[PDB]
Amino acid sequence: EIVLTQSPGTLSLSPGERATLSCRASQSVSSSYLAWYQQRPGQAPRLLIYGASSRATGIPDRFSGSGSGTDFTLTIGRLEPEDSAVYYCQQYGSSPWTFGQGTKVEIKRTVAAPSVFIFPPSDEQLKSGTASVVCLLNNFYPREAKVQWKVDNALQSGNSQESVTEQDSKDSTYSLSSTLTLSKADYEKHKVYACEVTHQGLSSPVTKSFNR
Amino acid sequence: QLVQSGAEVKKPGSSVKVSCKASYGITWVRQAPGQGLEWMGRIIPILGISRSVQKFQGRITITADKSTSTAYMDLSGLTSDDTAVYYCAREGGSGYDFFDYWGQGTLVTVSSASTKGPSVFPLAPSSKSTSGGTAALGCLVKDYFPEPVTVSWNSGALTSGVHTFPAVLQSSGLYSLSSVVTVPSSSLGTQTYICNVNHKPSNTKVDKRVEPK
Amino acid sequence: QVQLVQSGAEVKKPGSSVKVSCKASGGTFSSYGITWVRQAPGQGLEWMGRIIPILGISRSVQKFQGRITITADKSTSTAYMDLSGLTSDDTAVYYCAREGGSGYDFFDYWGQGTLVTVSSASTKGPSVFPLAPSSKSTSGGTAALGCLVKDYFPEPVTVSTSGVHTFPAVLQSSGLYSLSSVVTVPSSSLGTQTYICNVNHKPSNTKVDKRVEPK
Repeated sequence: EIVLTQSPGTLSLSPGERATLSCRASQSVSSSYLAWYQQRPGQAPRLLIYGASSRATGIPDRFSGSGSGTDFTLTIGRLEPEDSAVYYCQQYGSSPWTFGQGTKVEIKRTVAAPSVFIFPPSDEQLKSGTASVVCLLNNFYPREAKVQWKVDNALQSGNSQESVTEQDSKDSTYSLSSTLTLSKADYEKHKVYACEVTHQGLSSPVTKSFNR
Repeated sequence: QLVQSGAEVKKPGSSVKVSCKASYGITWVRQAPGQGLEWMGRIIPILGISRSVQKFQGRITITADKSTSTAYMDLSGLTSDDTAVYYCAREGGSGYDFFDYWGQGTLVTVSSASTKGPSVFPLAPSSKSTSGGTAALGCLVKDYFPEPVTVSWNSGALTSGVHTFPAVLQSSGLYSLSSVVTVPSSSLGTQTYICNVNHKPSNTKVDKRVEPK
Repeated sequence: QVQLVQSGAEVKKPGSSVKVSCKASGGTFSSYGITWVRQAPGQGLEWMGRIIPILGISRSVQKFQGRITITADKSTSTAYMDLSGLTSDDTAVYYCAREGGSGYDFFDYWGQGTLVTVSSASTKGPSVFPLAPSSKSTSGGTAALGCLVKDYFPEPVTVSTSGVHTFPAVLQSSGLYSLSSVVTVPSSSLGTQTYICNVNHKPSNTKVDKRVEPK
């Protein structure tokens, strides 16, 4: 049993910048008995470093491994956008083998003026249940995007629910899907529905239009 | 490559045999949803030896059938707090017990609420959109309870702009996720008879065609 | 309980000499004979002779008398026959087995066996052949893949433990014969860890290992 600290956590760094990840151990561990792992957005963790010095067979030697006794540091000499992942330092030194809290690397490249689209309800769940409208915000950086629903030119309450996907391995961009489920009957005089987006991207709030 | 089983939905007070098709141990590794990995146990089919962490001891039996070469856990006597994704991973021995190759993973979901079917929802592509680059269309999956539902387009062909959003809890324990794809094939479209969805608990598969309205 | 380990498939020429060596793993030839037992391919066992290293005594069947010498080296505890002056009709698998004495000469523990193949034709090397797993097969249960062994002359050729189906070699147009090895893997995708397909040829002493790829 060894509780262990990690790096600050979320890190914003431009591509081509060195990244340092720390792994202090509350209890002393062997100078070379710790292994740094990397898990991609939605997948199984892949071994990056074993023994705190050696590299896993087929791992590009940007991911240098060092540190001994108490503090172990993983240093990524160059950064590409295919490094955005969660890194865990596991001390297979003691027992039971304690995984690290984990650090998240976010590669800081672009601000991606977003693309806003509406997908207004159609006559398949307007023939059962509760319909739902949706607002897609495809290709945008970073995660600082807020969408508020506008109904018949009147602002809406907190009955939304926004879901944002993780950055793509090559694209390194963040797409969104704010949803407004409604009572299946309530589509009478509310002629127009829209989502208002505020972003680093694009001067204005980019509102939209349904009519139909 | 390590190929596992599929999302068991069990009831608080049940039993789950997660099967990892398997001189190499299998070590199992929990990960509570939105949390950080733990250790759960290790076996070697070559010797039949098994070892378990102290907390999970008296509730877990990790076995393997060396002849047919397939390893299993059996977390009997489990509570609602064990709803987590469980991985199987390859040992290396004594001083080299780092987890080399991993399994895809098998989300166990343990609470006596329900199992509900992926009611697929209208797509309805927007008319006046981009000038050809990205005509966005997506077939939505709402009203289902137990995750997973994988939704590939073109039964796993169109893999170049399939944006999938993580399921978010609705008013009921059910949650919903949305799938979208971008086509340059504006009018007509080549392949538009698409949207395969697989639900591991319900075992219900729905395929629908997209129409520009 | 002494396991008996023998020698390996001598290929000799019609008019030669073969010393089949049965080893008494343990270091211990006790008061225990070695009796040798023929078995022509696809036929029924015979008797060939008996020895006791404890006394050096040997005895042979009448037909095989003047052609066979069965000896043993009690000190290093290893027994041998030496079928000199043999024809083409002695191509058979030969076993070594443990006696019990006078009224109890039933053959308790047996040797693995050593196929002598006697005809002046050739020795040819196990040319291993493509595997090529079928793509669209079972839905995970059995992804069948097998590395074939064709074009070799003298048997045996060990090949490939839970679904290794091996087929007996069958004569081709030439005196050479071919056998096929197949295995079922639950890992259909990438169908990988089977990159051994180790084969051992006792006469040629050629070992070939190949990797399977799903095509």
